[PDB]
Amino acid sequence: ADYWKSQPKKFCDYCKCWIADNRPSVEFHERGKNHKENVAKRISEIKQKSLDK
RNA sequence: GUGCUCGCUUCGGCAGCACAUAUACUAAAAUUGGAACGAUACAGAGAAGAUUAGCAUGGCCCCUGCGCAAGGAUGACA
Repeated sequence: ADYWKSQPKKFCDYCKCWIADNRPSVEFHERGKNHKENVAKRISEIKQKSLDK
């Protein structure tokens, strides 16, 4: 009925997802098992690609 | 198994004869695995432009100053 305003949204490139820009959602996404798995896979991929390079 | 052979043979039996002709995912049981968008937990504006303030540039019209080029009209006795 008046000026709509959207909450900020943060892209997670480790998890290839979207979450909310606020303390609780970002903090909960940090402690997710999927987030840790994606971070570990990203680190492993970085090291493997550097070795192949 | 039933019934029959003028069979051996006795009613205790035997040999042969006619009919019977090929079912089943076959299964009662064996085990260890991988598992929600269902709940709770979090977030939740779950549909808007992703803006407005100056100055300078660019266009048009005058005015003023300097330079370049080409010129017009005029003025001056002893």
